[PDB]
Amino acid sequence: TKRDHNKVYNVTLVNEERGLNKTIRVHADEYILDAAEAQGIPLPYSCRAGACVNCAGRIIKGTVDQSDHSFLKPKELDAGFVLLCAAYPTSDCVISTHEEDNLLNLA
Ligand code: FES
Repeated sequence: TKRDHNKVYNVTLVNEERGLNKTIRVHADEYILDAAEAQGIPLPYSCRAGACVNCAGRIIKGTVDQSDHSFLKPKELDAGFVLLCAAYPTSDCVISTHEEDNLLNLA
């Protein structure tokens, strides 16, 4: 899938419990975690391969593409959950971080 590098989105990472609210620039062909790391923002992660839930976030605003290989169900995707290690922005976004436990609780 061709994703264009010079297309750049404003990705606001938010965590109310922790008082996090930081907006970074993320290229269309870059995973959100990898951008946050390049720009000095630590986010939770474990496998970094799309194959766990440790890096889970949840979309508040906008859109993302979750990589096909990611181990998220369509139901979970439809609920707004994202694995940031393996997701590309497709719009200016607001995403709440540290959403592992809420993903695990999704019925
Ligand atoms: S860190 Fe395992 S899915 Fe992202």
